[PDB]
Amino acid sequence: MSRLEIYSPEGLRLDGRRWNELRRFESSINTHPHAADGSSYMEQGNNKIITLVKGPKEPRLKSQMDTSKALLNVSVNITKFSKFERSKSSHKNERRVLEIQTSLVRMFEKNVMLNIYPRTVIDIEIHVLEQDGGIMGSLINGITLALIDAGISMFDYISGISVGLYDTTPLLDTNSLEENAMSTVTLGVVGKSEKLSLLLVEDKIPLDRLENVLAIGIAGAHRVRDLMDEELRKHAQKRVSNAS
Amino acid sequence: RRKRLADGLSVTQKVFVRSRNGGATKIVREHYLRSDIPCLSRSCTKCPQIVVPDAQNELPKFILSDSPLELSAPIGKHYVVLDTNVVLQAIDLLENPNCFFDVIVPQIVLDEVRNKSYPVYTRLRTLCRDSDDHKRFIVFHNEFSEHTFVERLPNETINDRNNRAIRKTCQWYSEHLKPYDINVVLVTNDRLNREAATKEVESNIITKSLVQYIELLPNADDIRDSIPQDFTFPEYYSTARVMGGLKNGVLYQGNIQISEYNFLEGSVSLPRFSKPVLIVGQKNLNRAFNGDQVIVELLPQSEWKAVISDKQRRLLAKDAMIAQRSKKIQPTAKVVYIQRRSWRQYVGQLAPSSVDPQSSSTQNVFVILMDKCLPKVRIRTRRAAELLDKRIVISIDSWPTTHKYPLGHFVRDLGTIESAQAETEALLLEHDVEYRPFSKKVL
Amino acid sequence: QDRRRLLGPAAAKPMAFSNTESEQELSLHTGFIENCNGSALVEARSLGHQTSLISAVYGPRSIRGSFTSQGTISIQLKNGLLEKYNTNELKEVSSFLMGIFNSVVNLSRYPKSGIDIFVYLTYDKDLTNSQISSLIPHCITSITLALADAGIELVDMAGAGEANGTVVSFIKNGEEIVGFWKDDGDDEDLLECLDRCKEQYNRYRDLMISCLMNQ
Amino acid sequence: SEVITITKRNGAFQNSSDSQIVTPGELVTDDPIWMRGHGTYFLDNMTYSSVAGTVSRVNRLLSVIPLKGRYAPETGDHVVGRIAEVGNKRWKVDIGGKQHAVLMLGSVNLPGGILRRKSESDELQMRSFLKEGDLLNAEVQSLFQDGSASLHTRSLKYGKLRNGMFCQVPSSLIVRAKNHTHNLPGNITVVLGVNGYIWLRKTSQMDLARDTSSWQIYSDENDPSISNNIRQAICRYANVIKALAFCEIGITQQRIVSAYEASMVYSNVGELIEKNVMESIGSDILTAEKMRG
Amino acid sequence: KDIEISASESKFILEALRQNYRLDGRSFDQFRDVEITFGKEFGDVSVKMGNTKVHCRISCQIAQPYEDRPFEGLFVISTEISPMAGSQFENGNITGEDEVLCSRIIEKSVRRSGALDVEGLCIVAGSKCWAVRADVHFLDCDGGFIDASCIAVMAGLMHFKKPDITVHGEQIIVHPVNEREPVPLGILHIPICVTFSFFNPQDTEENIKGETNSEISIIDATLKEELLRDGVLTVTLNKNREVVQVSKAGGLPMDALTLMKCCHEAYSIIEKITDQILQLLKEDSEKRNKYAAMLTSEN
Amino acid sequence: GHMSLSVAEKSYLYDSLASTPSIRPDGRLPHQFRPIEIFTDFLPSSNGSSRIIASDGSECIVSIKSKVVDHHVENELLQVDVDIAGQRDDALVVETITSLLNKVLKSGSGVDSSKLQLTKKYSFKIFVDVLVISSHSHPISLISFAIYSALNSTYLPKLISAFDDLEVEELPTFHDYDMVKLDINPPLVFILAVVGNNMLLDPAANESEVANNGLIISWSNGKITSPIRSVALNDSNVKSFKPHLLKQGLAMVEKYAPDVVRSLENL
RNA sequence: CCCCGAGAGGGGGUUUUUUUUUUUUUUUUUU
Ligand SMILES: [Zn+2]
Repeated sequence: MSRLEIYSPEGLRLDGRRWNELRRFESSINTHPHAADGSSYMEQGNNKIITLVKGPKEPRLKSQMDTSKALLNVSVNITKFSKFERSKSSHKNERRVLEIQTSLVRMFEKNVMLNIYPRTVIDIEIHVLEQDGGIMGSLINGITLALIDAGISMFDYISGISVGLYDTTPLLDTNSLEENAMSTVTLGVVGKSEKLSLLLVEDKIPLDRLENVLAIGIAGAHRVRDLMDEELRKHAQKRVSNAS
Repeated sequence: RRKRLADGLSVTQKVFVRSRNGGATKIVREHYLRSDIPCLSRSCTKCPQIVVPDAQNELPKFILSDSPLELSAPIGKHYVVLDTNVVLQAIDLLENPNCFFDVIVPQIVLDEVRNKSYPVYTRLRTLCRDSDDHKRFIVFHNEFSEHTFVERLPNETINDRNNRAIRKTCQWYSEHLKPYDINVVLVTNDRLNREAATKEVESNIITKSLVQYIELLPNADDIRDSIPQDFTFPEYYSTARVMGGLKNGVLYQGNIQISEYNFLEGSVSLPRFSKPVLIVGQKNLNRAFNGDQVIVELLPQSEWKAVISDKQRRLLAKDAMIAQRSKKIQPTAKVVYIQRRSWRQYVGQLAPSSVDPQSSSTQNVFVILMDKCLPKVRIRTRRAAELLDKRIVISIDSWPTTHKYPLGHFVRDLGTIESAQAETEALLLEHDVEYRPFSKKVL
Repeated sequence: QDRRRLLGPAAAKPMAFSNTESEQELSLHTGFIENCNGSALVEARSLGHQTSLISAVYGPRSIRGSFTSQGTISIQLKNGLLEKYNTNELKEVSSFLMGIFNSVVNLSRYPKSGIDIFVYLTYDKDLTNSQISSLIPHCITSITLALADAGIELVDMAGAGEANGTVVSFIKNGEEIVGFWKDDGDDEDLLECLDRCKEQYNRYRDLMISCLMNQ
Repeated sequence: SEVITITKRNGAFQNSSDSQIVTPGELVTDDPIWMRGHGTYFLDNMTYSSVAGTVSRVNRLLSVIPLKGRYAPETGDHVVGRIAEVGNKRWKVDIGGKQHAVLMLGSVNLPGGILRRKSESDELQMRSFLKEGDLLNAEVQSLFQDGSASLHTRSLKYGKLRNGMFCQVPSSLIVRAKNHTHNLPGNITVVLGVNGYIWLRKTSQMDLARDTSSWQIYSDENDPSISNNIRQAICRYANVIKALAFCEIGITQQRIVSAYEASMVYSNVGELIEKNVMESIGSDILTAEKMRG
Repeated sequence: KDIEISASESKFILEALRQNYRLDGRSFDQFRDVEITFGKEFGDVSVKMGNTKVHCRISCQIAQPYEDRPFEGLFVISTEISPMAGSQFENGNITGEDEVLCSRIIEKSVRRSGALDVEGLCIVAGSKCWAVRADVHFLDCDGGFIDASCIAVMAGLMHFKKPDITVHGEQIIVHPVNEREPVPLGILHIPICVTFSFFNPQDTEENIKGETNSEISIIDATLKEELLRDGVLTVTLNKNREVVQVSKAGGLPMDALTLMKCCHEAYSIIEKITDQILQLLKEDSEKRNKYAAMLTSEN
Repeated sequence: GHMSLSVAEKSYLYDSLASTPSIRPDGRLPHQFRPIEIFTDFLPSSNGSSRIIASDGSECIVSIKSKVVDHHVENELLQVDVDIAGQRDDALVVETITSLLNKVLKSGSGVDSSKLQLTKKYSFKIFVDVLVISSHSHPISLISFAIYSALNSTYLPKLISAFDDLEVEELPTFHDYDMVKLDINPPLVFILAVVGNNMLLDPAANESEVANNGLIISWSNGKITSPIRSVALNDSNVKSFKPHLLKQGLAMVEKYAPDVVRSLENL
């Protein structure tokens, strides 16, 4: 029971968007050159994410070294000031966070060509400065951008998106208010394809609605891929112009 | 700042502070400014070209009639834009089948009504949802439209910004509907709006005070009766005071019972107390109705019938619990706040004693409610002779400290007494029974 | 509650009670802990506050982590039986103490070795019917005694003093300073504090040498 | 006199001839005849890029040159590295790549040079000859299967570094050349490692004899007699290198000396770390190059 | 401690999949036969899937609810691994990738989903409540830990019975089972997990840019099949035809329609499993009642 | 320390810095700071925020959040939380800086806690969260500048209800939109390096490695204030220092601090 | 398979300890 107009009869949402529109998606490449080999600053809505890629480099412990592939590590730092109400405890060892880190690794292990970087380590540090729904999808986009900036080989883009289901209606790119009022589905889409790297459903969804929700997410993720690709060619082109 | 997007959509920052449990939270949400907000008028020939389909692939219907109620110049054909106050006060008149046919309800108004009253907001939405060929209500999302969206000026109260927002909507509607010769009338009781129009520096706008607007309609005499309106009661506490009182175990809320055998004594059911706390007196009841959720404060023990600090009040509370077990003396209290009124449309009849047949102008009369546990209400009317022997529906407006009786204004004329039509209809709606025919959306 | 300790029932609540210049003397003992290489007992009693702390030096022992031409030193303060301090505050004093003894310990004589110094704030009674500043000079005294008792080379007997929230540790007959600490206190009182602390430094150094020799 | 420069900004986290370009997953070609190189991957006829960069066509060999990435060792490169660890009969040195390079005990010129008989003892005692933290010149002798580099210092030109200061720039700003050791005005010598590691020292007799004692080729001791001007010259040269790097412009022996003399406008040296001077300096270097055409 | 898998074994098991063969002789869409055994005490349940052996134990004790939730009881699920299931598992390793995933799948399937009526665990609001604990013991590992645990937890919760409690004022009166019978728990729905394993018969290039999809997906993989898969999918449903949770945390990129097919295939399995659990619970109840009649008769 | 240098590099740097005309590797003067960039008010979710970028890539982010508390039970009204990326929460450097910073910004030491008081019973608790993304030296002064900038651009909710709990005891209610700017005087923390007999402001990474000692000196209300701490910037070259150096450092800060504050208190 | 001598010499292919769990807004039946 929600007293707010999550989806008005006029087809408008609480923030003004319609059913099908992505939130301001502003990417940023090479934000921390003196701190990492690759870096990206993501702004998807009110979400603010710093992503640092450090590597490939020498492992700090020879015990943890693979002679056939690189070691991929991801640590997500959800700051205590990410949400309106400051969290008293840290989230560093939170099971929810360990699953997120694990999830992200399992995603890019099959995309990043770790096999061509044996006896090395790729460390991915993430700092979530502000959170407002769809943080998982934003985490995916931040890593993909930062990895590319580091010149680390990968097969394709991985775009992340979230889709809510309020009653019958499907809502693209939901915020914190919408996620609190309905079940959401987080989708990671490889490139322009229909193949999902990540399918995440944590709340109840009717079996009949799931296929349609996936269809919305994939279409929306393709737009995220285009925006990421666009901003990347723009950054590339300028560098090429100035360097050459 | 404000960012422009690809769809011609804009986005800004809506930031407000909400107080919860003595806490202060800065809430910040993003606010998108669109460019495809339909006027929802049959006359319009531009909006249908820029409108887009809903999640269910359904374009919104333009319902506002191309030939609305025509009034004496310079009003002519016109649409009505409502203010927040005129909605909260005369929702009954807004449901009257004999007036308000084409009405535009701004988003900012709809939002304020939702926060101020939950119920009225539902009734207003029903009018929008339920629109037919007799009554037509829409919701123009003015806050989401880039053309009408205004932002707070330096050193400006939120109430003046919102009034300026509504006024901006009327101007936009006025300019937008010029080729169709349809003017817009702003029905508002607010003092503030007029000054901005008296200068008329930027644009013109026709605004009538609720009463002033009614006096411009063809059926003014038929709908004027629906216009909402040392003795002194102790003022109710401010809102902050009772919330802290409940939290500090000083004040207590519950449902009050008032018997028809005695209107000068009430009793509240409190969880902390075994036997119901009595409320003796008319000042102590403080304009409370039977079934109302009231907040009461325990009177001193010397007021008991058969303090300064909060500490003493909690001690008084304990002495009250002891006294209830002893069954010798019983604790009394006084209502200082009304949490939830049990008010609903009330059926009654004019008392022949308070109406003068010789009077031709407007006069004050009394109406005897069908509820024997309820007091009588004062009514301003001119058709006092036409409502003499009839079952009428009235709604309360206010019951302030300096008036011995609550004040109410008539809503509808059910009929003559002891007739099968009037008595059956009064019988149904007194027991909350919807007898109206099923809406089009239902059928 | 905890699966490694017995902390009792969770609904239990700790017992809370209700209501119904000055000369300083200290006692010194060394080498009473067979478990380690060097140890010291420092007890001080003055006015409305007495302190009994124990220091223990473990080293030089093996270092797994890295090659080193010189030695590596670590200092950890532990809360005692009743009086308690913030972990942050104990870490801060530990860092302050590390800087001091990295100026005194002849690290060159201990390649790829580790000298781990523990100071137990065993019994700190507050009888007044940042208090950590008054314990600092006694810590330095204990660590100096323990290191000397362990046989760890020292450039000079490092001692200290405290005056109005200001703590300063001296070496070389008070000619130079190996550490400066200041919390609260007043303004432009540096010169007065240095003199008062040097007096305590001199007294502590004499008693330390007297303890390392005669005992 | 200004105590500090602080640049402020509100409401924002941060400030904000045709060459082919491509992103990961983009289709480069559909000609199966091509031999796919680095930065690419293929499936039947389709060849896709494996990195963000420019498409390169050399003969029949299609490859995509990345925009960004660490220094990639090639055989014969002149690099400057720091000893990370010492184990067995080898030295592992930090070059700035994906992996540490190796430096076998065999390659280095032992004390007494050729005359001294090969010694069992030296392998045990190598730390004394070299140890963790030491800087040195080295040439990439060979390459391992993964791409790691094996170094050697079997020359008088190569060896332990001293009498100066270290600084580093992105390896992309330093390319291969006939020689990476250069003599500059002010009696100082630069060593421009291809890996981006740069060593600025006082010009030695060897540096002079290059364009015109074997027991002390691994000594840490700085020259006892190093003048302030030589020291103040080093500081000036180092800042200008950082300035060239700040403009993302590759360093040149000519660019360095040109900047060094052009920077003489500013009295105090500590005035070469500021951005305005660097921005203006960078443009000065570039306009002259344009004039040269 | 690693499990060494030869190239020969890797190539064989994968090639067998290309020929519609799996070593245990099952069908790509075939779920293992689930055997459920109840102990003497309520809440004691043993689940067996082929060689996979898991044991769950439900327990409860009087406790005080959190300040935030004065009307809700406490409920926790423990799934600590041990070297008993195999030396591959480190003792107490509760931060490993697979461990945290499994822990999170169960939590989102039972805890978060509200399978257990925590509101009915409250005795006196904001004072005293029941604290239900589900302890899963991984005895023998042959894959399908997530599916085995979800069944073990649910079967246990539905089989468990808590002792009657009467409360007056502060005092709590815990009635022993013999004096009065114990009370069952409140189950809002019955969540069942079905795990899919994905295999790429070709190379990564044909998975990313390949036209026709050829990735193989099997239901409820054994240990050998689990060690050679390229992607995992765990989908949880109930008889009410609703998805409780879906988790494809990375791995081999898979076609969306194929993932939907898996969800529909899993629904047919969870239906058979749910009915199976209910039947074994009825017979267990009939067994305990028949013995109670034979105990009273002779008595 | 952080940076790894050879014995030769350290000897050259030390001799250059220990010289009577002290020669800095970048050519700076013993009182010149390196250029920094500061961003503020970029976290709308928080009451205040800042981001400082050094010349060596060192980056620190500070967030300011508020909470209504009973000042009769909550002794500390300003809590500093430090998080250095790549370090454990219980690391020695982290806790030391955390303990130090909390003393620098105590309620009744270097901060006007009167501006945090709402009523006779309730006051505003200020949470200063520090996030060090990257740092190559002792980040204590870096964090200090960021906290300063953040606290000078912080906006708190405005009270509506009466300010006398003792009698009427009204529940704390605040205005829906208006916020009052936090007027306060944040202290600054300067760090110095001791190389021989010379004292350097804003020690670089390479400079700190060869330094004999160091000083941490706080600054508030136009004067030197506690906490004042001597600190070993490295651990291989730590030596005792003459008292006149300590007095020189305090004097050095006392004359160059207002210049820093002036460039930092810009409108 | 890899580096150094012109011809069956020599040198390398990379192993081991440190620090606990929560988590977002007046009965009954037909009417
Ligand atoms: Zn229109």
